Amino acid sequence: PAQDNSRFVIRDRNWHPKALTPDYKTSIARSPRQALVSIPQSISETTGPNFSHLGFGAHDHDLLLNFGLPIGERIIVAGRVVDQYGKPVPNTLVEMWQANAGGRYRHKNDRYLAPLDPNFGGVGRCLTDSDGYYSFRTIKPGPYPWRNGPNDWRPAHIHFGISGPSIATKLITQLYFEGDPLIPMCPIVKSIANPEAVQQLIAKLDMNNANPMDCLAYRFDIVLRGQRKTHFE
Amino acid sequence: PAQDNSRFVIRDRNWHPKALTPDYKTSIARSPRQALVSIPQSISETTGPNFSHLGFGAHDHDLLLNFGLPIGERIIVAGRVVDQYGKPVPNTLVEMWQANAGGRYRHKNDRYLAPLDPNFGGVGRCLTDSDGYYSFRTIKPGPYPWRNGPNDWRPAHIHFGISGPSIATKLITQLYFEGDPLIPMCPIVKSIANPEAVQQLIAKLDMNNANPMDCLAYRFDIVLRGQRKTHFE
Amino acid sequence: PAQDNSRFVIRDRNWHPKALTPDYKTSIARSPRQALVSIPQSISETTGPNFSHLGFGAHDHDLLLNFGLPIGERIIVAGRVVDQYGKPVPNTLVEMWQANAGGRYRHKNDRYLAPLDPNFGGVGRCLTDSDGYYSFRTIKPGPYPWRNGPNDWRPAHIHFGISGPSIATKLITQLYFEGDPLIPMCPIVKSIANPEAVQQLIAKLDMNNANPMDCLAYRFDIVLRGQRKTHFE
Amino acid sequence: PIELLPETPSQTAGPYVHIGLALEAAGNPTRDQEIWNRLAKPDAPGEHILLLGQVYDGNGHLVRDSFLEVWQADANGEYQDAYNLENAFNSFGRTATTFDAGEWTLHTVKPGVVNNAAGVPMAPHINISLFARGINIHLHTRLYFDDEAQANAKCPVLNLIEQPQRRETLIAKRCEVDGKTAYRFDIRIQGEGETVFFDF
Amino acid sequence: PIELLPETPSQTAGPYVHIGLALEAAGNPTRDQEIWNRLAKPDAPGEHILLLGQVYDGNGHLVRDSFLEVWQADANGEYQDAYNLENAFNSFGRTATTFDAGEWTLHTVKPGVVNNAAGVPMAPHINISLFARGINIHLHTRLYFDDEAQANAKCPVLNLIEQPQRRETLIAKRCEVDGKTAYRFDIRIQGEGETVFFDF
Amino acid sequence: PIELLPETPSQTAGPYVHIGLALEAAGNPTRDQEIWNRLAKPDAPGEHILLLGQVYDGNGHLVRDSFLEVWQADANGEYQDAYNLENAFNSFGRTATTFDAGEWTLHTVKPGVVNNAAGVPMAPHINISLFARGINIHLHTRLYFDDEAQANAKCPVLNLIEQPQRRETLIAKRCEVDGKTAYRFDIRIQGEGETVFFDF
Amino acid sequence: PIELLPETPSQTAGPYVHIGLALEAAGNPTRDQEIWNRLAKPDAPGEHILLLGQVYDGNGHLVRDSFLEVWQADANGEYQDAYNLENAFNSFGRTATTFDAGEWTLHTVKPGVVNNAAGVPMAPHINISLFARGINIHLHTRLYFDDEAQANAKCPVLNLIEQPQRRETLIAKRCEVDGKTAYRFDIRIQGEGETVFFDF
Ligand SMILES: O=C(O)c1cc[n+]([O-])c(O)c1
Ligand SMILES: O=C(O)c1cc[n+]([O-])c(O)c1
Ligand SMILES: O=C(O)c1cc[n+]([O-])c(O)c1
Ligand SMILES: O=C(O)c1cc[n+]([O-])c(O)c1
Ligand SMILES: [Fe+3]
Ligand SMILES: [Fe+3]
Ligand SMILES: [Fe+3]
Ligand SMILES: [Fe+3]
Repeated sequence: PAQDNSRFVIRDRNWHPKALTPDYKTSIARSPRQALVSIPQSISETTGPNFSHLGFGAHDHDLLLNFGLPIGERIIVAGRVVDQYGKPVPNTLVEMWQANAGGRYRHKNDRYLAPLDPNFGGVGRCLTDSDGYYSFRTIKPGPYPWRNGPNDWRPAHIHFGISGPSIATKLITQLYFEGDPLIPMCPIVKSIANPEAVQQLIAKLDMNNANPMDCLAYRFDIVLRGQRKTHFE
Repeated sequence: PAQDNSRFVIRDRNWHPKALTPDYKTSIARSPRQALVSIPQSISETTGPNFSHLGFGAHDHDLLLNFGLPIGERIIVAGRVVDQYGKPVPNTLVEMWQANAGGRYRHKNDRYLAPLDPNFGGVGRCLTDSDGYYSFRTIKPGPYPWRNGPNDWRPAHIHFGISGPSIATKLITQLYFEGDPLIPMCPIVKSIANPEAVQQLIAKLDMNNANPMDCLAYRFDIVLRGQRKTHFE
Repeated sequence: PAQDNSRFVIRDRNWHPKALTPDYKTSIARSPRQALVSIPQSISETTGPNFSHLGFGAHDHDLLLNFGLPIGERIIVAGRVVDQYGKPVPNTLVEMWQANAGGRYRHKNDRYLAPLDPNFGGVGRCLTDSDGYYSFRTIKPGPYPWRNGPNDWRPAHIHFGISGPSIATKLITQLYFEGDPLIPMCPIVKSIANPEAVQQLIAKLDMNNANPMDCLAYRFDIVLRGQRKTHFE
Repeated sequence: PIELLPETPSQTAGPYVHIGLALEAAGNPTRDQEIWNRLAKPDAPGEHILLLGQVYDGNGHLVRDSFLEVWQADANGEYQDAYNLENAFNSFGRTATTFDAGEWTLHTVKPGVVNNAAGVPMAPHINISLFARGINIHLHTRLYFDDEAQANAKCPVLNLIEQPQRRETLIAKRCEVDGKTAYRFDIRIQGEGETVFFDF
Repeated sequence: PIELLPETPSQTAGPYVHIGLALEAAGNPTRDQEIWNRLAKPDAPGEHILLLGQVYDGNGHLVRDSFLEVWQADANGEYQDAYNLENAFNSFGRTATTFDAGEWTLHTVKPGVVNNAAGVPMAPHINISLFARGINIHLHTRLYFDDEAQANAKCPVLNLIEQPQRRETLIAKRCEVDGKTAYRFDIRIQGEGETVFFDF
Repeated sequence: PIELLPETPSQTAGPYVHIGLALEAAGNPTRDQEIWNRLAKPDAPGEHILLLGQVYDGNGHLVRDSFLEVWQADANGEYQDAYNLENAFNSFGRTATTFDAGEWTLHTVKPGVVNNAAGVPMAPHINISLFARGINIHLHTRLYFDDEAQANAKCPVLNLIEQPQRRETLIAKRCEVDGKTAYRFDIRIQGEGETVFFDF
Repeated sequence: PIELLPETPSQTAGPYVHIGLALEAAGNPTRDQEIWNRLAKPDAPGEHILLLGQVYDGNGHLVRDSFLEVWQADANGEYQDAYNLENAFNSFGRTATTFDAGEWTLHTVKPGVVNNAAGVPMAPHINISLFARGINIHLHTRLYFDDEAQANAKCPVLNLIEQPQRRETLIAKRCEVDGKTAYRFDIRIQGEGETVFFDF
């Protein structure tokens, strides 16, 4: 079984978005009013599932083939998963989901008038390698209008979920594309108070990773809570 | 018939791109080596066709309907045509052409591996109104790899052609999208030496013109050579 | 035999000197007028020779001993060869040639009036180690007059040739010495448009690697094209 | 002071979370292997239980787009981290609330006891992470069982909750679903009877 | 000094110009009304002629993706600016070179004489704008006729070209295509026999 | 965007390049092991050939201080990267032009066919890098054989050169030297008949 | 992005708003023509009704210094924008709550049906803007009638409110005052039963 041999750097709750961020409407009624109760780390929190044995399909990470070819800007999204100490996070589960080129999601509840792409699903999963590297191949999603304010549009973005070594490191985030003018206008993006934190969410154009005459590439590194050994406990 | 009653501000050939811009390969062999011969304006140059009577179709300016619905980011591209003096250019012909959401053009010669969109043609034309306003509805084109350097990608762009009042004002240009990180890397964009001139080519996000829950909008104004009356000739 | 497993980052032809740089007189007739033709990387370009079995003599990298003692400033030139990703390039061939303490080459065609040094040849070779490190022992070359403009002087320099993993990485360059006032006046140096690029060609004094009461040292690191594994091809 | 690299900021999971982490619910085709709500196979040691609940917002309305992740010890109080569909029991699972009634369910076994870092036993518990649209950063909670009153009273974690009335929000109520042992654990995100959520 | 608003910079038309300005060539369906290469209808006054040419790059190779716009006076030396497909004659037209042989053609009438701003007559001429990939800003030229030698010699515009040998680049050579009057006007963009291009 | 460390900038090899890379030519004593112009030992398999050529500047004058490096597959379409003076065949070699007549020579075998990244076979070819004073960054080119017309016509590489006339600048002309198979490959750096140079 | 001139920022109407917009209420002499609470002249067509209600703060206390403005269609589903004291019906009116009991009243007619931008009919409704001290920017809401359940169930507007329970806060309850048809519409600004407020 898993064992309690690690401690994780305490989360900085002023870096992450706060629970109540009124401009993002839904958060009003979906935010606790009582303070979170701080508890010491134990095996319950310092352990988590290892996905090394899940049976991954051949195109689990290739959105171009996992669902013709989809219409849109062919891109590769690649990056590394490291911890706060700069240490790679090997054999970790990276899952992603996004809209199509037009901003339509392949989900029951999506009523946006832009059409579905017959050759596009929107889901990918990849286990990072020994160096903490992951990569996916997909199409760049389009902006998506949503019922927040009367004229609110989400910047193009890809939803990401990363497991890490324990339930303590587990994270759900969103990637944004370098230069998108909608970024600074999004109430969800703005849930994050430090402009410096926002920058961590922006995937950078990566010409070095692009496939000439084929597809472009974006670089997106993810930092998980720092893992240290217990001492003097 | 047309009459010689106007003079046009002389073009600033240092503002426009030069003929020979070696990084853009094709220009090497397609640029004159002899100096352009300056000639005085006459009726031949100060006149041009009026397109007021061309028979425009109902969806000539609506790329969403002029060719299902196309897949991609629904946008409205609108703006005004003025001259150097700030004077509107009414009843002028604005024509445009672009790639699909994936960067594929509907042209014989286009071999890019991204697929054609069955519901997308790529051509639009609009006559400006009394105030010099034009508008089109389309999908935002994707970046397009081309055989220039080994890894050259055109920023997403829409080709524009504007008639103006004479053959003297006639212009062919390209619109780029605000924030696109490929802009500063394009050898065609870089044919233009003044960074200030480059900015004139960038369409700005226009939230005020957007159709909530429907489509976004980009603003792109075009400035044609200034028209003055002849004096003391 | 060799295998097509890598891709090399496309070269930045605006970083390196361009072919035609008129102040460097000889480039006028020895530069192509047609644009280079871009081709996709194949096994032909992504492979190259491995010099690990070349039979190097014991003093191949020691110009003080490979040809009495040479007259001149005894120095060690050492550094490391890395790729653009900052990864060492082990067992790669580094070759160098240079003039004597007086600016005279041991070459037929050299008629400069400064005499040859009976104990100095001016050639060396070294295979980088596991860490990408190389080192030579020589004497500091003197500036050399050349028939470019009427009073042109090459700054003291050492010519370098580096193989790397493929013919795609192979490079020829020159090393310049920290603070030499001739650097900024040289037309060959000036062939490099970016002053930041010039800086990479300057060897820095390195007191740490010096042999007290014996010889000084200069550090010269070399960066070859970034190597990456192929993906989604 | 020393500063490490900043952790990547959290973002809400959004309303379409299902297309990525709960394919079936999304109404999409699933892959060969998927992480779902069945932690134990019938032949797994321990007391087989069914967990079920609803999630309420601050207005008393059901959150029908919520997504939950669970982490628990097996019946012998051991955390089985090597996730595998062949396993009789997996320590990890996922569930979501129905767009209809809005109830999540999980098929598992009552977890054994585990000790905190100071060597003190904790009452049997299931660790839960809640994700949904409107939730900027996932909420952490624990599910304890009303039938473990004695252990619950001595839990070093439960005891950290200052007000005893607040501790009760963490206790699942034992019941039976189609004459099978079940425990109901409703989560109140905000307001009256608001569930305790932790920071660790 | 006084500075006005800067004019929008030119950009090459690119290789796909046809999809936008020459639909047929693009290999695409055309609209009801299109601006093409037939300036005059059979019943139009004037001497009906066929114009044809090729465009060469600096290496002596055909530019098969070129796009051209023409502006000329009718037979009475008048500029007909009200473009209409019903017109017997339109002063404006468009043509392009074939991806095969790479020859453009235009069906028109020999233009009448027009006076410059100083009241001096100009030799009959067709104004041409050339666009293509590799051309940053369109090139301006004029087409004069070899059979108008007397008028050509007195042209105030032709006379502005310092070297007489250069003037010859602007003269179309009269010929016959299927026993019909035609004039060939080849454009050399760069090099030997490079065509004069104007700035106005 | 992501910016990597910049690559060290190229510099001309200069006029004295032989001192370092062509010891004999410089008229200096060589070392025990030198990389030279004989890729194949007389007993190497394949069709043994002799390559020779001149290099011309933009004025048509011979370039007598040029240095060349070659990379080619063996007769089996194989790249032999482990360089060793003992091998019967080496994929890599070096040559330079004479300060006299100014002609380089190489002794090798005709290369077998290799496939490009897409799996399409390329015509037999020798990759060449040219260095010399006045050349800031070395020039890349390929040598094809005129007796492989069939293959040359289908090469994915030759086929990337827009103009057919330019493809011809890469074809070596078969001949015979002392009843020995030879191919002459002249390089014109600039101007009329200028050789195709690559970027990769 | 394109930035337009910013709109002048809103400010609370303050406690003395009546001096400017409800002269009588302020207990001041009015002018010849005043915009008040009687939209329809007793002889106006349609079903004449009387509207009344209270406004409560977050503590459940009456808001006695509030000012309201209404916009509604006439009985034919028509907006009568040309305001005139002579018309039998005016689409616009003003009301305010009593410094005593604190109840507002309006005398009008039940509005006819109007279609939204998409062409779908909305249930009969009265648009309301609420102003008062403590209210920085006025609040928008709509008044629906409980006797039009059928229509209300299909309103595209009511249907935009996620939660059904919240839709109910917009429905006025039919009654009778002196054998006159009346509908009571209480506004709860904050808390329990808080009214739905719009942004448009
Ligand atoms: O929280 C939401 O409402 C929301 C809507 C749409 N998208 O795309 C999201 O990512 C989040
Ligand atoms: O000049 C070109 O080659 C070129 C290629 C592709 N696009 O899209 C352009 O606009 C221009
Ligand atoms: O290119 C040349 O002419 C030149 C002359 C002398 N040195 O020393 C060089 O390095 C280059
Ligand atoms: O909101 C208030 O209490 C207030 C009081 C007095 N004045 O003058 C205002 O304008 C507002
Ligand atoms: Fe989303
Ligand atoms: Fe284009
Ligand atoms: Fe030198
Ligand atoms: Fe006041």
